[PDB]
Amino acid sequence: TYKFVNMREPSMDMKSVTDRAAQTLLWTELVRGLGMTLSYLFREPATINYPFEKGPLSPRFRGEHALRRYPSGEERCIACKLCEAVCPAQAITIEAEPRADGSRRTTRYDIDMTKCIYCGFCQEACPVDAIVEGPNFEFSTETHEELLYNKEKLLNNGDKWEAEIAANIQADYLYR
Amino acid sequence: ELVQVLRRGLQQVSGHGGLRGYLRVLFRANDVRVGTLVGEDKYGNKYYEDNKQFFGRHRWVIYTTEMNGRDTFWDVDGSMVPPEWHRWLHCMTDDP
Amino acid sequence: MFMINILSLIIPILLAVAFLTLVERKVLGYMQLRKGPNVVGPYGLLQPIADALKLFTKEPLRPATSSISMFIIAPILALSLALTMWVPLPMPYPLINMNLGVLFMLAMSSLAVYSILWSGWASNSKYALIGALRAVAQTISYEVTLAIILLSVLLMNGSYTLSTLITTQEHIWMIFTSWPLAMMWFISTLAETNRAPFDLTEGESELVSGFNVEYAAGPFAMFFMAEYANIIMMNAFTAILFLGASHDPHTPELYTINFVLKTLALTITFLWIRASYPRFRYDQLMHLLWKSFLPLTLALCMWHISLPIMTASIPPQS
Amino acid sequence: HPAAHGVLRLVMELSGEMVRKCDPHIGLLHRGTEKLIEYKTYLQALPYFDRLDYVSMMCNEQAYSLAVEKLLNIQPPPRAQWIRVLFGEITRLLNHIMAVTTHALDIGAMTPFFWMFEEREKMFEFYERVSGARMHAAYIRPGGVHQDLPLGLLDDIYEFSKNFSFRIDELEEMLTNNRIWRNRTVDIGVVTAEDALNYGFSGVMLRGSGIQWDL
Amino acid sequence: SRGEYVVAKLDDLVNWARRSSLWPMTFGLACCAVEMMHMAAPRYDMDRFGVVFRASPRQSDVMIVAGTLTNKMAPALRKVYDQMPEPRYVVSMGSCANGGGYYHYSYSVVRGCDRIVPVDIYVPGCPPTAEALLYGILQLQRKIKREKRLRIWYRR
Amino acid sequence: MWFEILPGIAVMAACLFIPGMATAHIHKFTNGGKEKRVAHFSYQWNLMERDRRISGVNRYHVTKGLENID
Amino acid sequence: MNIMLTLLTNVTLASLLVLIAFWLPQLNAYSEKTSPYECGFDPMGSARLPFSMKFFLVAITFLLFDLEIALLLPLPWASQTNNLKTMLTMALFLLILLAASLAYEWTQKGLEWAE
Ligand SMILES: CCCCCCCCCCCCCCCCC[C@@H](O)O[C@H](CO[C@H](O)CCCCCCCCCCCCCCC)COP(=O)(O)OCC[N+](C)(C)C
Ligand SMILES: CCCCCCCCCCCCCCCCC[C@@H](O)O[C@H](CO[C@H](O)CCCCCCCCCCCCCCC)COP(=O)(O)OCC[N+](C)(C)C
Ligand SMILES: CCCCCCCC/C=C\CCCCCCCC(=O)O[C@H](COC(=O)CCCCCCC/C=C/CCCCCCCC)COP(=O)(O)OCCN
Ligand SMILES: CCCCCCCCCCC1=C(C)C(=O)C(OC)=C(OC)C1=O
Ligand code: SF4
Ligand code: SF4
Ligand code: SF4
Repeated sequence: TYKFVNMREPSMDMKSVTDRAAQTLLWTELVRGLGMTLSYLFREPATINYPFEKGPLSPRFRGEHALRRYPSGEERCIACKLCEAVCPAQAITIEAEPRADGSRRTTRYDIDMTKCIYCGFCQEACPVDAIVEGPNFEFSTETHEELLYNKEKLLNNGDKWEAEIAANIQADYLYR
Repeated sequence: ELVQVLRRGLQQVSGHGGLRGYLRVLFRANDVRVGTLVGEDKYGNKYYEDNKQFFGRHRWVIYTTEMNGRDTFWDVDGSMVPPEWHRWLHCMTDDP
Repeated sequence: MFMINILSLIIPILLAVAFLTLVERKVLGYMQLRKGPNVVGPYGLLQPIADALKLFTKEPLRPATSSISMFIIAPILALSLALTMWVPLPMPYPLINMNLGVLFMLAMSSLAVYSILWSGWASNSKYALIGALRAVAQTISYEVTLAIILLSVLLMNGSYTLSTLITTQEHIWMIFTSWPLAMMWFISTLAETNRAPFDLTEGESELVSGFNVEYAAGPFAMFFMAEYANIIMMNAFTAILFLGASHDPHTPELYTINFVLKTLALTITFLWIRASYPRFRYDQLMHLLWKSFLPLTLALCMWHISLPIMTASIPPQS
Repeated sequence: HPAAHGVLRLVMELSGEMVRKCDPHIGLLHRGTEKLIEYKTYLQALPYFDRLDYVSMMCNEQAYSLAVEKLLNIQPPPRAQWIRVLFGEITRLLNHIMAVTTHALDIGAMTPFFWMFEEREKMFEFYERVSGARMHAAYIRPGGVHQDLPLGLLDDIYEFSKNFSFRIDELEEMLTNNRIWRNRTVDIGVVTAEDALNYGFSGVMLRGSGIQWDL
Repeated sequence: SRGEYVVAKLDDLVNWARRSSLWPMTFGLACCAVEMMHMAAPRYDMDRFGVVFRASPRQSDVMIVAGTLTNKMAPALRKVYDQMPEPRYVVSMGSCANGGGYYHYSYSVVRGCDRIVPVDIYVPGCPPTAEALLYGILQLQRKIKREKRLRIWYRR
Repeated sequence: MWFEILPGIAVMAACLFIPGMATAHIHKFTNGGKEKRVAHFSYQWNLMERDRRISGVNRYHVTKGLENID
Repeated sequence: MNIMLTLLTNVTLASLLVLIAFWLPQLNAYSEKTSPYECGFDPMGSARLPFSMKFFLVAITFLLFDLEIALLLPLPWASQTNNLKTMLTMALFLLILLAASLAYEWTQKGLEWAE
């Protein structure tokens, strides 16, 4: 089922001919366009006062990565390396060994933030909610090297954003 | 209704703590609206809301003038917002 | 004391031009559901100063293939002519009182095109050459119609003296007698100042930057200053020509305020038109000027020659 | 070049301003995506299709998911299919806004772009609320969608859709009947139905010539 | 010292002028540019900060590399960077420009635009949100504010 | 908003006030305060030259009335 | 005398602005910065090559139509003559011939650009 967009014939009576001639000589549709712009002039603009006002986000927002802890302070990560296997950009590098107490923990956990595509597959693949994409998005640097995150940087990110991260996970975890 | 908007302007002048407060807010945030205070940081940022403004302008923060070590009277950025007020300010929650 | 008057004419025009850019950015923004500059100073009042300081502290470059003499000469000619074309305007008194001010203004307008032409040719780039040839085509399109419209309108004035236009429109605006020509005249001004929808010499979406693509920093700023000054000047000329303010010999400030307000209205109308319309193709501009504007202009010139003789309304001062 | 979309090198032979020959040089954005796909799993390969046509993300996601589901001989659940069609039409709205407004900007009408990009921002908010990404959602996957809709999303979509028609009306008031727009667009780039079929065209480039075809 | 005070004030003035009027080149490569187009959209309105796109490299101040840089395109990017008059700044936007991103291991992709041009700000994301890009430009403004060219000249 | 466009416009208006007003004042300051004479034709110039010659101070705008016919 | 002073002042101000723009900032000129611009690449040919004019006939006609302006400008003064009938006849005749020239070129496809 279809319709035509440009298949209408103008009427040839004297009234229509005079209307079209007056349109040509007096520029009525151009005045209509001017009126549309003038109408927009007196509308309230849609601009927000950044950085004092921020754009709306969601609990599902994928921002800066972070490594989480259990309420006791123990690391959630167990070096299963699922995030490394699933990473479409190979942005994660992991090395592990038994800890001094025999625990299964990482010794290297690096994310190349200039390789990352910020897809969130790593936090889907994680079985213990150890690695997350946080809500932060304002972390521009001045050198390339500052965007090569090691385990200390990610643990600091987790310790710094845990209050917001836990609330977002509490809001979202029943959809996952 | 012109006198009404003029009186609203004078009210915005008077509600910022005098002419000096009006000028401080004009040259610090390029805005002179007045809203109900929601709370304050331990760093000095004050958070205001106004539900009569459209979505995006209904929540805002007046940043502090002195964060951890630097003078932020003019040098402000969005990274100074702590995570809890970050969640409130970006409308990921309806609760301060 | 005459040099003081020259300076009091030229410096405020530049200041006005600088602020005009700010107004256009804000007017365009609010017509596009945004704000425009409102951060650099209160309401963006310091933005033009920042733009000027940035432009005049940046490095200018001489293209390796360019012809240096003409490359340097063209912006000087543009800005000097833009400044010169204000001296015969009665506001309500002119800095220079000429018997033939309209013809002088026409000649200086005709000379102003060569800044664009020589900048485009001396840049020695392909896009600049295309912009210069578009300028040639634009002049060929609009020149004769503009001149004949001026002649037909001034047939009711009695002379080419600009100040006489104040006496001619003492009781009624000339537009009420020549509103058709006025419309055409308005369009001609849009073509004369290379303004949208006839911004073809620059043509950003087609020629990157057109004739001034190779210009940077101060010379580019001078080209911008000249163009905006010409915009304000032509709108002031239109206001004097078609919307005659009543002049009090003992209170000339009333005339000055009226004239300035009318000029600002016409300039804001220019900005509105830029915000409202797409761009012509530069052959379509010539076809519009030669196949629609020229026949009506010739017929109306005939009618305006016959009209004062028919009604016994020939103006004085042979 | 403002009209070259950043990565097109159009070598043109001109006589005056009349175009004698157009030779498009492409590959300035060739990233070797198809070779990269051969080293990824199917789920790992999914996010490449977001970046294929980054004006219509979920439509490419849907095409890839349909291909993989056809090869797997499985069926997505009905609610996933309805969500797919809804977000595909939202994506079509985004793509057509971008196309029409950038076209008008190229001709010279720069105002409707700003009017319609606020609507684009609202649909980006819908994308982010459903997936957490404004553009590269990766939401549509072989088997269905990644997550269910959050509560209240349908109401906001209805609120946007009940007002989008007036924005279309304003754009049409600006462009459709303008004589400058018609002078710039009427009888420009005319292609016949037979030539369009033989040259491999599809979509509007077919339907503009009267060919009654929609997939 | 009077001279130190004078050069400090002049540095302040020139830095304010240069950071309050930042004109980026009309230059984008890939999906990131779309988000850049959303930074000029009414909601964020980059023009309100004094940021205006200009097509000519001679009339521009900032290079925003918004998209993947291929090997076929690198000479053109270097050419239009070289044709920018000084002072000039480069902002690398998105994972592809930062380090290659999703196509890092490709045969035809430059692994980061910093192999071709010096970079002042790196904006992470794939793509960064328009708000994140605005944060990047404001950080670049602060960095320009920290410049002391005339003080360095005076202390030579 | 739109009234936030008004301030810049006002500045422009003030600038555009300066030239004409200045001219008027200057025309009054250098012409005895009485609207600088216009001479488009040689008759007006001859009148001005006669005025200058009979002024007694080489200034056309110094007007001599009936008090000069003793 | 006054117009000469005004012209000298305007030209001097423009030249001083150019001098400031060229002598105040720091210049770093090298061969890549000063090369011609063709949006990413070296131009294939020269910009001094011939550039065809598709509106050449209209350009020539502009020369002839520009002198009708010279002939028609003294009309305000001509309107003050005693024999208004002769003056009106001559002015109308001149405009009629101009219109006939325009019509002749229009009907002979002289206003269409070369392909
Ligand atoms: C007369 C013709 C020749 C001279 C031509 C130029 C004329 C002088 C230029 C006019 C100067 C006015 C500019 C001052 C504006 C500063 C406003 C303020 O914002 O600056 C603050 C502090 O000021 C700056 O640090 C220094 C600028 C002041 C310049 C010093 C005065 C030197 C004047 C000397 C003039 C001599 C000219 C040459 C003589 C030969 C920093 O705040 P900022 O971070 O940005 O904003 C953050 C954005 N927020 C507000 C939204 C959060
Ligand atoms: C708004 C309109 C009004 C403006 C009014 C002012 C007009 C200004 C015109 C242009 C001046 C602005 C330029 C800034 C200062 C001038 C510096 C330059 O012109 O001269 C320098 C002087 O260099 C000379 O070659 C060496 C000096 C020796 C020659 C002088 C001759 C006489 C001096 C002998 C000593 C005894 C004193 C005699 C005088 C009383 C050359 O420096 P250079 O590096 O190339 O160029 C880059 C300049 N930078 C660094 C600022 C970017
Ligand atoms: C009893 C005897 C009385 C004497 C007779 C008086 C009656 C006169 C009746 C006719 C008057 C018509 C005047 C208008 C002249 C030109 C009109 C025209 O037809 O031109 C159009 C085109 O004109 C335009 O569209 C203009 C385009 C540029 C638009 C730029 C902005 C528009 C301006 C908006 C506001 C205008 C304000 C003007 C006055 C301002 C005050 C000075 C022709 O082009 P096309 O439609 O494409 O067709 C050509 C093939 N047939
Ligand atoms: C002035 C209104 C906003 C214009 C912003 C200019 C951005 C320039 C980037 C070039 C570009 C354009 C023009 C463009 O249209 C496009 O879409 C195909 C791109 O790919 C994302 C681009 O990279
Ligand atoms: S967000 Fe995606 S690309 Fe980034 S580390 Fe996680 S899985 Fe890898
Ligand atoms: S972050 Fe999670 S998925 Fe990755 S290695 Fe640690 S426990 Fe395994
Ligand atoms: S970083 Fe991501 S969004 Fe940006 S250009 Fe590369 S693939 Fe596209």
